[PDB]
Amino acid sequence: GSHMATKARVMYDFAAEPGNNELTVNEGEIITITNPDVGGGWLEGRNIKGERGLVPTDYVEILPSDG
Amino acid sequence: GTVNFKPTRPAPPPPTSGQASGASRPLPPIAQALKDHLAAYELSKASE
Repeated sequence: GSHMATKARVMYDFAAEPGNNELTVNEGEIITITNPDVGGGWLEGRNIKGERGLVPTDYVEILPSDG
Repeated sequence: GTVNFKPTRPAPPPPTSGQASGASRPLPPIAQALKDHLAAYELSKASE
């Protein structure tokens, strides 16, 4: 299928900084990617709850079957 | 209507991973100014 979304598996439970628009996620959580490249080693995603924020690429692993 | 996010800090280091500078903050800068006027006057000696 064309235009199918990208998913990630969290490797370690992350905690967002106050005022940084960071996404607090849990280890082993599933989220979709909204921005895989934003600068400084970061990315953006969306969870089960539908919330967005910044996440480090060093903390989450990108899943296969992306299209 | 959404837009991309721009990080306030460089990406932090994950657990178990090899050493790098990462999101570490710098040490506190040098101290400057104090009770400079009348310093020696206040510190002045006395005996009984």
